[PDB]
Amino acid sequence: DKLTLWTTPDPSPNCKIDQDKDSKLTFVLTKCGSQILANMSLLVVKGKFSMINNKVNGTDDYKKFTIKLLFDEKGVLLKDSSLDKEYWNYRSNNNNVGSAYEEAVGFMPSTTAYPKPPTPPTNPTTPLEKSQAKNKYVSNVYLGGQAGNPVATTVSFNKETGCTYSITFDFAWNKTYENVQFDSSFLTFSYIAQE
Amino acid sequence: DKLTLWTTPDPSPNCKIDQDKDSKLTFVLTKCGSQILANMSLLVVKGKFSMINNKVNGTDDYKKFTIKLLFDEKGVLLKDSSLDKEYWNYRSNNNNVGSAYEEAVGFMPSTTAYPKPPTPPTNPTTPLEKSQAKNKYVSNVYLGGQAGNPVATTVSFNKETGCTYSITFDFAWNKTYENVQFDSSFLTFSYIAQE
Amino acid sequence: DKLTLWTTPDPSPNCKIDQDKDSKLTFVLTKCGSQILANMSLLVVKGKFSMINNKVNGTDDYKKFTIKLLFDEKGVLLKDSSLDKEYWNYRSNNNNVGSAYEEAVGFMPSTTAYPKPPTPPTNPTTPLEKSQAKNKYVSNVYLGGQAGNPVATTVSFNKETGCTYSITFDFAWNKTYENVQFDSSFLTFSYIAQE
Repeated sequence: DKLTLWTTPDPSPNCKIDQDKDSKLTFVLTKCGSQILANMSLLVVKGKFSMINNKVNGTDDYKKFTIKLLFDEKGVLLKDSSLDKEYWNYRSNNNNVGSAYEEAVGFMPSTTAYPKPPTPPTNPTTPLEKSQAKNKYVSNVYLGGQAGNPVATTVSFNKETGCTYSITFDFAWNKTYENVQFDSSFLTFSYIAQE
Repeated sequence: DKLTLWTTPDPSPNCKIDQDKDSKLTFVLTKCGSQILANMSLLVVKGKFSMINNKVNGTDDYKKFTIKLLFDEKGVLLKDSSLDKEYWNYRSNNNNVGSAYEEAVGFMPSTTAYPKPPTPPTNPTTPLEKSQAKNKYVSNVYLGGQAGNPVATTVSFNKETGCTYSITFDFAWNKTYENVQFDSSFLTFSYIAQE
Repeated sequence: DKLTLWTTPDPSPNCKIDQDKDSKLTFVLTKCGSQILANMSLLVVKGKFSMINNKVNGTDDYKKFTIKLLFDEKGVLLKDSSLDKEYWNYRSNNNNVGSAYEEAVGFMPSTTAYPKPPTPPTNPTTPLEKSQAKNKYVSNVYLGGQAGNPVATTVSFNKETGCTYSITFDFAWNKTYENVQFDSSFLTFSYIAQE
């Protein structure tokens, strides 16, 4: 088989935030049985977040954006994802000139560990019987790889509607950045796999 | 064998902070030879930390709590842990209707890498010859999965006295939370295994 | 083979920041195919950062330092690294009284994922076509394992000149520490491997 499903190395951009080939997403999933081991970088090369300036454009919509990975019931990427299908496959093996095939359910984030979330009660004083938060990793990345340029990053599992599985990346910051390209330090986490 | 030792999926709560079935701890250990790969979520469903309000209860004891995993010399959970033994076993395999057995030493945190810590010198100006900190991962979780609701989380290895190995989770915050359920984003780290 | 390449357990110090045996670096690499799984602790036992006091020594050079791992084209440590070669090998196996040998290319950080970085344009307004940040994990450690004692830590891949591969650890803080030994909580991340 192959145990690593990733963003094939091409010099080309492969991702759309607002416009086609906005961005070059690096994303690597390596399977350790029950946990998938994730690593991700993001470079946005044109559009609103290549060179950010919030002194100029300070409205909320210029300080957050989202990226969506959307899979079918067999773990194949759907057209409507942010990531272009052509740049997403397993690593080498008998998948070198076997080219873009799939099944990949063992790389999907468990619908048991990460279910469709319930509807939060009417009263927020009322405590939950089951978790709204448990499908989110909330961490940071650093633009330019500089400690001074944080971007709050929320990875969320199986919360999108297009699909059967989903990995969603929601970035957002408060710092009023002045001329700073969105070019991220990498983020590493792990998640519970389906089978 | 099985390589993943975890909190069996049950809708039921499985953990005690102050009272029996206070809390529903999700905790997954996946073994990659020398490193154990950990993932953890926490939902507290009744007690002091289901709905936190520190405008009402502002004393130090309402802004910190602890969870303890305690193992014997073979890597079996002891009764006195926060986590209920009945909800802790390997993942499926020949352990589906083989039910709660164990040995699990390869999932234990190394007593060589994480020893009983020495006694810190009389003078704190005096520098150490061996580490007090090296058995702690110190990170955060996010209540509601919201960047604005951090909780400082200190995972500590083999520091408890009941036992032969130990994984301890010490949560604590300064934010004066007003009506906020302790429902955590997940935390991922790795640790050095025994054998 | 062996899948874990690490800092052999010895009570002795094994690392040089400014002077020989300054420091006792714990560092463990465990290979999961395409990703290397890293874990690191640091104790500095003499020199400037055993007992830090920035009320006394407040200049920039007393609030940052660096550690370098430098490998040849086969993944062998070079003399000039911060880490002493004698304390760095695979874990047991047929490498117990086979002693210090190597090849270890599969533990090296990919020169495809982590290349020699390009030269940042003349104008910083000009947006990049390829990433300057993508070879850095930027995170923290906690001196004494205390949430109140952060140290910003930047792990950087293949940026040094002595060598063919490199893992570099750049620590730095703003807090004016008063009498606090540099004794770190551990840091865990993963990185993309070569082959």
